[PDB]
Amino acid sequence: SEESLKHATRIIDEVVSKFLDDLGNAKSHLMSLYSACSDQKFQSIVIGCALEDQKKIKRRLETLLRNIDNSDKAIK
Amino acid sequence: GSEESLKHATRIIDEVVSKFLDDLGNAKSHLMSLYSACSVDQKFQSIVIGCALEDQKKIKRRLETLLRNIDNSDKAIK
Repeated sequence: SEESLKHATRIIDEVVSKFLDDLGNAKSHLMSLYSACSDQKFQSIVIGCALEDQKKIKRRLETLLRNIDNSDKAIK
Repeated sequence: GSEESLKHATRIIDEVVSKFLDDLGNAKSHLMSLYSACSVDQKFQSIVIGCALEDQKKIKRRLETLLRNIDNSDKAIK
């Protein structure tokens, strides 16, 4: 029993840690795109956009980062 | 050009978000799989069977809590 507990916990801990890793990549991927405004192929696409649309893009990235921060926060 | 650049830049963000939602979906299906092994995955179900009955409930409960939390991670993405 004592050993089984730690085993089941390990199996669950892996699924969660993996999810948190994926949550971490999307977050850094989102940050790299953001700094590409405020990563390399995105930056080059951003300049071809009109300033108004560059404002929207940045804003969207900001909002997304807040959203994914709440996603991380959801995992207690 | 500008509205075309919009579309290009917009779908690159969409793909990053989309890959995250798929990753979230995979965590959810994997937790659901382990949970219905309590409520199938033999390897996990066997490990739990060996758990003290009380410990079993704790495990099942963590799974329920994680599946609830993950649903909140999901809804957080607008």
